[PDB]
Amino acid sequence: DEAEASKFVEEYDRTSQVVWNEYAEANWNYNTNITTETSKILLQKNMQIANHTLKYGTQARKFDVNQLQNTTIKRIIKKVQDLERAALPAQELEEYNKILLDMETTYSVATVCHPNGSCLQLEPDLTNVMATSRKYEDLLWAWEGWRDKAGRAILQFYPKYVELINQAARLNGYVDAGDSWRSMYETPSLEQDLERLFQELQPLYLNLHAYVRRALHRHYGAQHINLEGPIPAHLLGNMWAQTWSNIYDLVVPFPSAPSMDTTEAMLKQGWTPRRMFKEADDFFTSLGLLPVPPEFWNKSMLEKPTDGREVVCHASAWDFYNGKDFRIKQCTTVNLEDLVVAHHEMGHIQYFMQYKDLPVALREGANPGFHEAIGDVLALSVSTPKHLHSLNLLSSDEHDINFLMKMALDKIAFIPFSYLVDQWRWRVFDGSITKENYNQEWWSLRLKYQGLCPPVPRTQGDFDPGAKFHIPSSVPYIRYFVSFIIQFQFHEALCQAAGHTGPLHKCDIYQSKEAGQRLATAMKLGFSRPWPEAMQLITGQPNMSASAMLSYFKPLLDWLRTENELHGEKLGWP
Ligand SMILES: C[C@H](N[C@@H](CCc1ccccc1)C(=O)O)C(=O)N1CCC[C@H]1C(=O)O
Ligand SMILES: [Cl-]
Ligand SMILES: [Cl-]
Ligand SMILES: [Zn+2]
Repeated sequence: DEAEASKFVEEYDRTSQVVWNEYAEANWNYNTNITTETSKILLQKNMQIANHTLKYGTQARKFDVNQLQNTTIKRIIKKVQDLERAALPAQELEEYNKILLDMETTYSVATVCHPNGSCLQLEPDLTNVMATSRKYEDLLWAWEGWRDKAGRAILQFYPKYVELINQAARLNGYVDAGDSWRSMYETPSLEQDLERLFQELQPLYLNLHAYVRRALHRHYGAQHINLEGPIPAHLLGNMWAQTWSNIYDLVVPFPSAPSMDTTEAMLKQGWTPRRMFKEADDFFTSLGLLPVPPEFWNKSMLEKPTDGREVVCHASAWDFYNGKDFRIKQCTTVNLEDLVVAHHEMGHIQYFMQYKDLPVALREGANPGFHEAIGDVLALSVSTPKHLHSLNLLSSDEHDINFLMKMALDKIAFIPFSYLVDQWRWRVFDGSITKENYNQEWWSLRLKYQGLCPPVPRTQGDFDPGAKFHIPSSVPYIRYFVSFIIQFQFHEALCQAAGHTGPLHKCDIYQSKEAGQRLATAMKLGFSRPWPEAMQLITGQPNMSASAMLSYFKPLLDWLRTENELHGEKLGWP
């Protein structure tokens, strides 16, 4: 029957390309122009792609994968047997698709208004307030307001969403949706592996947390900061306190060594969103990697539209499954934070182009984390003082500690948050957390892992998780935790291949062909082989390891311990 198998995969591939390309079209139109019309069309297309999935998935299940000889065919067919949402009865499928659409629309058009009439959208208004305001009450207004308008509005849809996504998972052979999502890593030991990694980063996070807590105590006052407790969630310069880069000014280790206004420098010399992506595109090509197609610059939405249409601003990279059309949709703002995001997204695009010739079923990253790490790796080099100086955006061991601190505020602060999100969802999916306890358990984890507390007590009806994009958008989050760990492993390996010597944090792989080759060879595998092989190709070993990230920040860890020790900090919280 081996003959029927290769034939099946061939038909699945050519037909999937057509249907998936049409779907991406409708999805893009909705995402870049939210209207009743584009919404209705997208929902119609959902039913069409579902019909295709059910047709080929039903056939795939007729094959006994065990008796299949060719490992590539065996792998593709096993994957096609998973119908995902298409496994749901037609009635539940349309209800599920509408719920997803409603949650996405609700989140993307939510606004927080003042008594007068001035209403602010998340991007860039509220994001700017959280990043620049140093007034406790103004930060509270934005923090609470976003949750009141976005979070609370998602609550009416979540319980049903959970019921339906779990039903689909069970109909595909999994115990629940969390089980289904975790399966993407093909790693039985996943939960234990990630827990060990999280634990290895505790010394660093706890020391950074204590140091930043002391700084906030200095700025906002003893009456608002408990030196032995959690930090109010609205003072970290970010709506979700997932990255603390924006309060660098309040915590700079050596204020005597001033650093240029990077964001002001970009604006000062006319940097634009297009320039930002052009620079990222240049970094990739410098490594010998692929440049984005001409079509990319013509079809991407790199700026928030001003023609009246409403859009999903949250940045994302798109593969239209025809090996030629790739696009990015981002409401880009001119600043260093979004420059890094630009590289992040361009990393996804590079992966798309690298595996474009593989069967559609295998056009995915070695694991989701790999897809998320590519752009971040290059951004690590872009963020170095020397590289920023080469871009004319910047002009001592102290400058070194300041830099590591800036890097830690983003990378280290994000570790517990990235770990937390799916620890919460997996327990919602497995029934451990009911709708009565959604919010309470979210905050229990926010405290346990991040050491944060809500500035305003939560009340019945609040659903703070809904105020975070990936929740109503139903996008898994553990990939970001994996990404932050492995991106440093990649940085370390690529730097070693590039001939770098000395402190790892001083490495800049710009123009390194050796580094480019390692990334390309790995990306070309797509999802054709277990991820340890792609890991081996890049790093020379097959496991995930926190050693690289710890090595990168070693100088900061030493500095933080000394600093916290002399101030008598009590690490942690009750
Ligand atoms: C800006 C970026 N966007 C997402 C998009 C996710 C997504 C998947 C499927 C459909 C729409 C959006 C991405 O990974 O590119 C993002 O959300 N990131 C990057 C790092 C951490 C995470 C965050 O900001 O929470
Ligand atoms: Cl929150
Ligand atoms: Cl994931
Ligand atoms: Zn990403």
